Amino acid sequence: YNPEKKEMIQEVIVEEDLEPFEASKETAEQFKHQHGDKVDIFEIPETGE
Amino acid sequence: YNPEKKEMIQEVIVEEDLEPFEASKETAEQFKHQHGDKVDIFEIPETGE
Repeated sequence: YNPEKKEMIQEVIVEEDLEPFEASKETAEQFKHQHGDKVDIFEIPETGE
Repeated sequence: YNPEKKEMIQEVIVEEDLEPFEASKETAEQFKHQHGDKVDIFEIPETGE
């Protein structure tokens, strides 16, 4: 606890526009009910991971 | 029939490399059994056409 650094909740700075955003293979299990149906799926195996 | 231009069967010249290649919506019907299973499918509707 450092009273000169009380921690809180915020957001950060921006980029040049080219971005869809992925995930990895670890905590899919509790953490899966935020977004909604917002994908550009391809269920045909041409990809791999 | 122009005997100075007898027609035959050949191929053409090349480009810089960025190319997968699509199709349209017209003669899918007789013409569908050349290639094989060579796609990077996405059966999830995120695309549209």
